[PDB]
Amino acid sequence: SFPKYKPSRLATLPATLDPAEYDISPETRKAQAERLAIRSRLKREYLLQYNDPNRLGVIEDPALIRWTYARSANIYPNFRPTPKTSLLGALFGIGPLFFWYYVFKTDRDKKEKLIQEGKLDQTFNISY
Amino acid sequence: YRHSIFAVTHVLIPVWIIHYYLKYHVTAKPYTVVERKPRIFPGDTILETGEVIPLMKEFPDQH
Amino acid sequence: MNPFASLTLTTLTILTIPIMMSNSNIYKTNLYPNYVKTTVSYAFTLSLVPLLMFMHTGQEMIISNWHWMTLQTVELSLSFKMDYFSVMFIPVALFVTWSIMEFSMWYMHSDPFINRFFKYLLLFLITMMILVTANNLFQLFIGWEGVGIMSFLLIGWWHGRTDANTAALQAILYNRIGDIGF
Amino acid sequence: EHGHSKMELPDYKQWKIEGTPLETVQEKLAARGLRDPWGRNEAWRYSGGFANNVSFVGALLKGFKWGFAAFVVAVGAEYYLESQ
Amino acid sequence: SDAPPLTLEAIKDRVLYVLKLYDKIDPEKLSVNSHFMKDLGLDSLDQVEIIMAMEDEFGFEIPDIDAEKLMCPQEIVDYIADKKDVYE
Amino acid sequence: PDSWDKDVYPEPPRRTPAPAPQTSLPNPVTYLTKIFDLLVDRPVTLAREFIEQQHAKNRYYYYHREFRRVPDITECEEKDILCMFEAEMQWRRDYKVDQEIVNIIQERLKACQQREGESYRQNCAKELEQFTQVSKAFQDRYSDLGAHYSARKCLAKQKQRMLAERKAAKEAAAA
Amino acid sequence: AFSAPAAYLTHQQKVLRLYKRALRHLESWCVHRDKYRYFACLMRARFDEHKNEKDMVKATQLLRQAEEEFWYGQHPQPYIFPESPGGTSYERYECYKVPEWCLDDWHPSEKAMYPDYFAKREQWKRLRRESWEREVKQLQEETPPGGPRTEALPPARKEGDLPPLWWHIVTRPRERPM
Amino acid sequence: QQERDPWYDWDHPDLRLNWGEPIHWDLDMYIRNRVDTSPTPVSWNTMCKHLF
Amino acid sequence: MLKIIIPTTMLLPMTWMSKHNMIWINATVHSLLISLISLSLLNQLGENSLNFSLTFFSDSLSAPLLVLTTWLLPLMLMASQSHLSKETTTRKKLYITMLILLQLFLIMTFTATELILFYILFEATLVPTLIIITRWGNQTERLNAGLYFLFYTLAGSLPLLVALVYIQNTTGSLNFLIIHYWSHPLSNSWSNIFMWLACIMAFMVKMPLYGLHLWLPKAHVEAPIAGSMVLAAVLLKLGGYGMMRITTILNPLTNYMAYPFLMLSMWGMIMTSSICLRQTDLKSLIAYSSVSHMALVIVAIMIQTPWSFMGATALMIAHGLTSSMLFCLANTNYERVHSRTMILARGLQTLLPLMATWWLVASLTNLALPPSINLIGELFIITASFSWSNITIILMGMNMMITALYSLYMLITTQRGKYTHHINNIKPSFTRENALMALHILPLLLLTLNPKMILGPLY
Amino acid sequence: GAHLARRYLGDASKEPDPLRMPTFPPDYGFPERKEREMVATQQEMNDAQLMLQQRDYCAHYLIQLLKCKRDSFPNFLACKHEQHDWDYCEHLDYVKRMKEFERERRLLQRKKRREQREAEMARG
Amino acid sequence: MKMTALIVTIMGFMLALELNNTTYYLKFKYPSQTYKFSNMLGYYPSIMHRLPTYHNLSMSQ
Ligand SMILES: CCCCCCCCCCCCCCCCCC(=O)OC[C@H](COP(=O)([O-])OCC(O)COP(=O)([O-])OC[C@@H](COC(=O)CCCCCCCCCCCCCCCCC)OC(=O)CCCCCCCCCCCCCCCCC)OC(=O)CCCCCCCCCCCCCCCCC
Ligand SMILES: CCCCCCCCCCCCCCCCC[C@@H](O)O[C@H](CO[C@H](O)CCCCCCCCCCCCCCC)COP(=O)(O)OCC[N+](C)(C)C
Ligand SMILES: CCCCCCCC/C=C\CCCCCCCC(=O)O[C@H](COC(=O)CCCCCCC/C=C/CCCCCCCC)COP(=O)(O)OCCN
Ligand SMILES: CCCCCCCCCCCC(=O)SCCNC(=O)CCNC(=O)[C@H](O)C(C)(C)COP(=O)(O)O
Repeated sequence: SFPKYKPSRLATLPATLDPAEYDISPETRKAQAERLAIRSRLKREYLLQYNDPNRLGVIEDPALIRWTYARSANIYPNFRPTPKTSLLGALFGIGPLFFWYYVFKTDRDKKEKLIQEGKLDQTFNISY
Repeated sequence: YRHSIFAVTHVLIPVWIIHYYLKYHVTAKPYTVVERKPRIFPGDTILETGEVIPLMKEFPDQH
Repeated sequence: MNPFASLTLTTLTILTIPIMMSNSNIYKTNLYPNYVKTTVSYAFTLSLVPLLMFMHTGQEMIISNWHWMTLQTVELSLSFKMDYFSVMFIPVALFVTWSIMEFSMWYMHSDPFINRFFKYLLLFLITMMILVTANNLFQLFIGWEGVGIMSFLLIGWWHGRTDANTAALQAILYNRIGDIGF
Repeated sequence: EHGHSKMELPDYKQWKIEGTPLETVQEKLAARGLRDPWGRNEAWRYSGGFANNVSFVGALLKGFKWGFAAFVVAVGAEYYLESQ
Repeated sequence: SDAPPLTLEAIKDRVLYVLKLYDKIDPEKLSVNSHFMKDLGLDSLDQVEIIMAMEDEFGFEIPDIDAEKLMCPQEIVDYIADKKDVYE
Repeated sequence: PDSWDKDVYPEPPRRTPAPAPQTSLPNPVTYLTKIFDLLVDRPVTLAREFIEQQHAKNRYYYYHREFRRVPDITECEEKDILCMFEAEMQWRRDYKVDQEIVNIIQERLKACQQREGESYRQNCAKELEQFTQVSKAFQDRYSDLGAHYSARKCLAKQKQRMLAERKAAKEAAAA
Repeated sequence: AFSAPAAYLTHQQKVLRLYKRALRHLESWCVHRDKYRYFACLMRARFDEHKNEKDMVKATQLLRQAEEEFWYGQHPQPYIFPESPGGTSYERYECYKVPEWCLDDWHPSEKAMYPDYFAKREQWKRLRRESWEREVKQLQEETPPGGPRTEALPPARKEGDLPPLWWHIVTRPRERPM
Repeated sequence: QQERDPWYDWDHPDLRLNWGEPIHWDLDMYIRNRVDTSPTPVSWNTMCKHLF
Repeated sequence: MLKIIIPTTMLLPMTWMSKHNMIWINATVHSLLISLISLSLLNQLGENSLNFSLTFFSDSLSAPLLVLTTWLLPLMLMASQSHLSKETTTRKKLYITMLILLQLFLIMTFTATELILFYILFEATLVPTLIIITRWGNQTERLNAGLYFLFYTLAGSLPLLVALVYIQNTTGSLNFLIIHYWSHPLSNSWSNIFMWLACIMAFMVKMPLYGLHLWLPKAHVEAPIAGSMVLAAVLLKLGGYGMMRITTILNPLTNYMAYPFLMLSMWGMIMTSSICLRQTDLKSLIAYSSVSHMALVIVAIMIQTPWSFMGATALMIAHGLTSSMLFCLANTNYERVHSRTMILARGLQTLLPLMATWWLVASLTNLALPPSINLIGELFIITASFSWSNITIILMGMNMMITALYSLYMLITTQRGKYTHHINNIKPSFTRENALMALHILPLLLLTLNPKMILGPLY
Repeated sequence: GAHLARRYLGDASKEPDPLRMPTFPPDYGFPERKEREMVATQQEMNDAQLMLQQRDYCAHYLIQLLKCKRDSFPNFLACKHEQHDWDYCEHLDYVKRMKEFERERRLLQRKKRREQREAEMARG
Repeated sequence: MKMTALIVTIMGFMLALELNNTTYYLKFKYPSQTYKFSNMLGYYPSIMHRLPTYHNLSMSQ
C-alpha cells in the first residue's frame, strides 16, 4: 500500500482515482452516450453556423446570454429575506464600517490627547 | 564615415546643448549645481589662497 | 566648466534619441536593432569619463536643473544625484545592456517584432537610469514604476500565451504590494 | 541562404549495442530472461564523438596546462628582470 | 531557429530509420504501408512504444487519442506532415 | 554670478587642492578635459557671445512690483467688508512671502548637506538651527488653519496662544 | 486532437494510457538512457504478466492499484515537450496567427502588391461558395434523424463533392505563421 | 478550466469551452489566469502542514 | 464671462440652420473654437478670484472644470457621429441641442457667484441628461435607469434648497464672497447637525457616496456614449465642486460629522475595487472604477487640508479625462461586436494594434502611473490622509493594489490571448476613433508638464 | 568561537557581556594607566572628511593612503606600503581590543575566585 | 575562519558531485518528503496562489 491522496476544494480528486468511473453499468453507458449526443448536436449546430460563407458578424451564444443575465439581472427577483441572508448582509455591510470607525476614532483620540499634553514632538511638521 | 556622422549628430550636438543649458541657465540660479567640496589632505596647497596645510605630528614609523 | 555634469546628463540624454526616432523611417527597416546597440555602446563609452573623474578626485554632484511644481514650503524639481553609486552603476548597466542587445540581434533574429523588442529594452534602460540617478523620492518612484511596467510588458511578450500574462500580472501584484510600503 | 544541401541519413546497420553500457544493460536483462527491443536505437549516443567523456575536475581544469606554462614563463621572465 | 525545412521524403526516411532500428522488426520485411498489428505481428504495447520512438525522434508529442489509431508507417508520416504543415 | 545675491545664499570660499603628480605616467583626465574643452566649451562660448551681443543690441527692462502697507485684520470693524477684504489680501501676500522664506532656508540646508559631504552632521549645525527656528515660527503662524484659512482664523489662533502664554507666565510668577 | 472522441474509454485504452504515462514518468525519473532502458524493460515485463488475464472484475482491480501506485510516484516535475500543453513554448506563436478573412479588409493599395495571391484567393472563395451549398444538403441527407450521436463528419462521396465543413480546417493560419 | 482536456478541439481553445454548453456560475474565477483546482502530487493538507 | 456663454448659446441657431449634412462639421469646429476661447480663464491669481461681475466669477478651481467641460463637447460629437448615422436630421439636431444645453448649464453652474443660482443650474443639468439617457439609449432598462438617476439626485437636492433659503434668512446673503468673509462657527446642535446633513448629502449623492452609488452603474451602462462621457467626466465633479464650495460654513461641525462618510468612502473604495474584479460587463467595470475614484475624492474633501484640496482637484480632472477615454474605447468595441461583454471579443491586439496601444495607455493612466496627474492627485490625497491618521495607509495601499489588478485584468481580457474564431466583422479602426483617443490622451500628458494649472485655489 | 559555547552552555557570570564591557575601572589592574595617543587633530581629519566610523586612532595612515590614491591616480597599484601600514595599525587596534577582552575576563574570574574564597572563609 | 567560505564551497561541490554521480547506478527509489518539499518550491506557490485569491475573488462576487 501507499499513502492515500486526500482531495480538497482547491486540489480536486484526480480523474483516474475516482471510485465512480470504475463502476460501469449499462445505465452509466447510456448516460455517457446521451451526453456525447447532446455535445455533438451542439457542435454540429455551431459548425453549421460557423462554416457558412454567407455569415457575417458574431454567432450569438444563448449560454453566454444566460450566464450574464443570471449573474446580473436575475439576482433580486430570486432574492428572499432569510436568516442566513440577513445575518450575512448585516455582518459584511456594517461590521467593517464600525470596526474601522472604532480604530480611527481611538487613534485620533490618542493623537489629540498627546498634542494637548504637548508630548508629540511635531517639529518640522509644516505640510498637512 | 557612418561613425563620423553618428558621433556628431548623436554625441556632439547633444553635449553642446546640455553644456550650454547647464552653464548659462541652470547655473544662473543659486544652489542648482552643488559640488562635493573636494578633500583637503595635509601638505596640499590651495590655488585660490596659495597657503599650505601644515604636516602631521611625525608619528613613530616602523614596519 | 567641469564636464562632470554635462557628461553625466548627456549619457542619459543620448540614451533617449532612438526612442525619439522610433516614429521615423529607420524604425521600419532592419537597421534599427544595430542603431540601438550602437547608441547604447556610445552611451557606455561616454559615461566611462565621469567614472574616471570620480576615481581620480572623488567628485560628487547634485544637478537640480528643472523646477517642477512647488507646493507651499515643499519644492519639487527635476534633480539628479551623481554620487559614487550612480557613476559606478551606470557604466556597468550600460555594458551589460550592450552585451544583451548584441546577443539579442542573434537570439531574436526570427521575431517579427524585433524593433519593438529593442525599443522595449531601451525604454527599460531609460527607466532604470531614472531610478538610479534620482535625487528625490518622486523621481525614484517614477523609475520604480517605469521598470515595473516595462517588466510587465516584456514578460508577457508572447501575449497569446496564457501563462505569460499570468506571470506578468503576478509580477505587477507583488510589486504593488511593495509599492504600498514605498 | 538556407541549409539546402540534401543531407543523407547514415546506415542503420552501423549502430551496434556492442561497446556501450547498453551491452551491460542487455547482460543484466538476460540474467532475468528479458531483452531490450530498442537497444540499437540509442547506440548513436555512444558511437561517434560522444564516445569519449570528461570528468568534472577535468572540465574545471579546461585550460590549466596552457595557463600554467604561461605562468611559469612570466614568473621566470620577472625573476630574471628584477634581478638586475 | 535556423531549422532546415524538412519535407515528406525526410519524414518518411526518419520514420523508416527508427522502425529499422526496432530489432523486433525484420528490416527487409517492413514497408511504408506495412501494417503493425497483422503484417508485423506486433502487440499494442509495441505500437505505443513505436509512438514513443516517433515522439522522441521528432521532438513533439502525439496525443493518445490520435496515436492509438496509427497502425501504418505511411499514415504516421501523413499525420506528422499534417501537424507540421509539410508542402511536398 | 551677479544674477543672485551672495548674502541670501552664502557659500564658503571653496578651497581646492593643487595637482601633485607623483608619477611621470600621464593621466587620462587632463587630456580628456582638454579635448572636451576644445571640442565643446569653445563653440558653446562663441554661440553665447553671439547671443549676448544680439541681446545687447535690444535692451529693455522690467520692474519688481511694490505694494503699500494696508491696515490688517485687527484694525477692521466687525462687518466693514472693504477693510476686511484689503486685510485678507495683505495677509495672503504675507503668507506667500513666508512660504518663500521657508523655501530659501530649506535650499540653504540642502546645499549645506550636499556641499559638506561626509561631515554634514557637524558642519551644517548652523543651517539646521536656522531652519528649526524658522519652521517653529511658521508652524506657530499657520499650522492648523486648514483649508478655508483666513486672516481671522490666524488672528484667533494667535489670540488663543497668547492667552495661554499670559496665563502660564502669570502662574509661574505667582507660583 | 484531430479525431473525434468516443463516448467512453475501454479497458484496454485505459491500460495503454497508463502504460504511456508510467513510461514517460519513469523516463523523467531516469535521466540517463541506459538506466531508463533497463527500468523500461522491467516495467514492460511487469505489465505483460497480467496480459492474458480474463476476469473482468480482477482486470478492474488491476490497473486501479496501478493508477494509485503511479500517483504516489509520479515525479512532481515531469518532462514536457516544449509545444505540449505544459511546455515552455505551448502557445508562443498563437499571437502571430491571424484569421484569413482579415485579408478581405485590406486596402486596394495593399492588394495591389501580391495580385497573384488574391487571384488564387478569389478562386478559393468561389470553390467554397459552391461547395458549401452542396455540403449543406449532403450533411442534411446523411445525418441520422433526431440529431448526430458522434461529432464525426462524413467524407465526400460524389465526384465534384468536397468534405463537409472543410473551409476552417483547411485554412488554418499555420503552425509558425511568423 | 485548467484541468479540462487540453487536447480536445474546443470552439474556444484558450478558454477551453464549447459553444452551446452551459457556463459555470464562477467561470471568470476559473479562466486559467486565476485560481485553478487541478490535483497536485501532494495532498493539500500535507502541503499546508509542511509549509506552516 | 459672457465671451464664453454667448458663443455657446449661438451654437444652437447655427446647429438648427446648418445644412442636413454639415451639422457635425459646424458643431465640431465651433465647439473647438469655444474651447480655445475658454482656455483664457486659466490665467488666475494668488489673490481672491477673477470676479467678472455680480453674477459670474472664476477661480483656479472653476477654471480647469470649465476648460474640461468645453473640451468634452467636440469629443462627444465625434463619438456620437457613428451610431446616429441612420437618424433623421431633426433628431440629430435635437441630440446636438441637448448636448449644447448641457454644456451651457455646466458653464453657468461652475461660475455661479450665488448659491441659489448654483442650485438652479445644478438641477437644470438634470433634464438634458435624463432626455439623452431615456431617448437615445439602446436597451429597455434605460427608462428604469433614468428614473433612478433622477430620483436619487432629487432625494438629496430638495432638502439642500430648504437649507439654502434658511441660511439666507439668517446670514442675509448667499453670495460666495460674503459667505466666506462673514463665516461664523457652527455650534454643535441638533439643528446645526441637520443643517450640515442637508447641505452635504445633496453633493454626496452625486459623487456618488458608496451607500448611494446604485444609480451610477445603471445610468452609465444604459446611456449612449456621449451620455456616459458627460456623466463620468463632468457630472460627477459637480458634487465635489459643491462640497468644496460649501464646507466653509460647516466648520467646526465637519470634524464630528465627517466620520460616517469617511468610513463609508474608505471601505467603499475597497468594496468597489473588489467588485471590479468580478465583472462580466465593461461599462459596469468602468462605472465602478469611477465610484472608487470619487470615493477617494470624497475622503480628500472631508479631511479638509490644503494638500487634500489640491489632490482632489487634480484627481477630478484626471479621472474625468481617463474615464471618458475608457468609455470611448469600450464603445468602439461595442459598435463592432454589439454585445458589450468582456469575455466574448478576445485577442483584439492582434487585429487592432493601434487600438491596443490606446487601451494600454488608458489602463496605465487609470492605474495611476507616475508622473501622471492621476498619480499626483492620488499621492497628495494619500499624504494628507496619512497626516490625518497613519492607519489609512493600509486601506489606500489595498485600493492601489486592487486598482492595478482590475485595470490590467480589463486590458488582458480584451486585448491579449487568442481571438474569437467566429467573430469576423471586426473592421480596421477608423481615423475618427483614433483621433478621438488621441484627443483624449494628449491633454493628460500635456497637463503632467504643468500640474499647477489643475491644483486648485490652494496651490 | 569557543567563548560563545562557554558562555551559553556554561554559566553567565564567568565571561563578560560585550555590550557592557568594561565593567571595571581602568587602573584597577595597574596604576600608571598610560593614555592612548592621537596623531590627526580635528581640523585636517575633518578636511579629509573620511567617515564617522573611519575616524579612529588609525586615521593618519588612512590619510596617507588617500593621499597616495589621489596623487598617483593612473597607477592604482603604486602606493602599497601605506595600505600595509593602515592594515597593520588596524591589526594593532584589534589586538588591543582582544587584550582588553581577555583582561576583563581574567579580572572577572579573579573577582569570582575572591568572592568564593571569602564565602568559604566565612563558612569555616 | 578565514577559509570557512572556501571549505564550505568545496564541501558543497564534492557532496553534490557525489550525490549526482549515483544517478548512473541501475537502482531506482521513490522520492522522500524533503525532495518533494524542495521541488514544489516549499509548496508556497501552490497554497498561496490558490487559497487567498479564491477567498478574495469569491467574496468579490
Ligand atoms: C560544525 C561542523 C561543520 C561541518 C558540518 C558537517 C559536515 C557535512 C555533513 C553532511 C550533512 C548533510 C549533508 C547531506 C545533505 C542531504 C543530501 C541527500 O542525501 O539528499 C538525498 C535525500 C533524499 O533524496 P531523494 O528523495 O531520494 O531524491 C531522489 C533523487 O536523488 C533526486 O535527485 P535529483 O537528481 O533530482 O537532484 C539531487 C539533489 C536533490 O536532493 C535533495 O532533495 C536536497 C534536499 C536535502 C539536502 C539539503 C540539506 C540542507 C539543509 C538545510 C536545512 C535548513 C533548515 C530547514 C528547517 C525545516 C523545518 C521543518 O541533491 C543535490 O543537488 C545536493 C543536495 C545538497 C547537498 C550539498 C549542500 C548541503 C550541505 C550543507 C548542509 C549543512 C552544512 C552547513 C555548512 C556550514 C557548516 C555549519 O535527502 C534527504 O534524505 C534529506 C537529508 C537531510 C534533510 C534535513 C531536513 C529534514 C527535516 C525533517 C523534519 C525535522 C523536524 C522539524 C520540526 C519542525 C516543526 C515545527
Ligand atoms: C444608506 C447608505 C448611507 C447613507 C448616508 C449615511 C450617513 C448619515 C449618518 C448621519 C451621522 C450620524 C447622525 C448624528 C451624529 C451625532 C453624534 C451621535 O451619534 O453621537 C452621540 C449621540 O447619542 C445618540 O446617538 C443620540 C441619537 C440616537 C438616535 C439616532 C439614530 C441612531 C441610528 C439611526 C441610523 C439611520 C440613518 C438613516 C436614516 C434613514 C453623542 O452623544 P451626545 O453627547 O448626547 O450628542 C451630541 C450631539 N448634541 C451635542 C447635538 C446633543
Ligand atoms: C440621498 C437621499 C438622502 C436624503 C437627504 C437626507 C439628509 C437631510 C436631512 C433631512 C432633512 C432636514 C432638512 C433641514 C433643512 C435645514 C434647515 C435647518 O437645519 O434648520 C433647523 C431645522 O432643523 C429641523 O427642523 C430638522 C427636522 C427634520 C424633519 C425631517 C426629518 C427627515 C428624516 C430625517 C432622518 C434621516 C437623518 C439622516 C439622513 C441621512 C441621509 C440618509 C433649525 O430649525 P429652527 O426651528 O428654525 O431653529 C430654531 C431652533 N433652534
Ligand atoms: C514511476 C511510476 C510508477 C507506475 C507504476 C505502474 C504500475 C505497473 C503495474 C501495472 C499492472 C498491470 O499490468 S494492470 C493489468 C490489467 N489487466 C489486463 O491487462 C488484462 C488484459 N489486458 C489487455 O487486454 C491489454 O489491452 C493488453 C493485452 C495488455 C494489451 O492489449 P493489445 O493487444 O490491444 O495491445
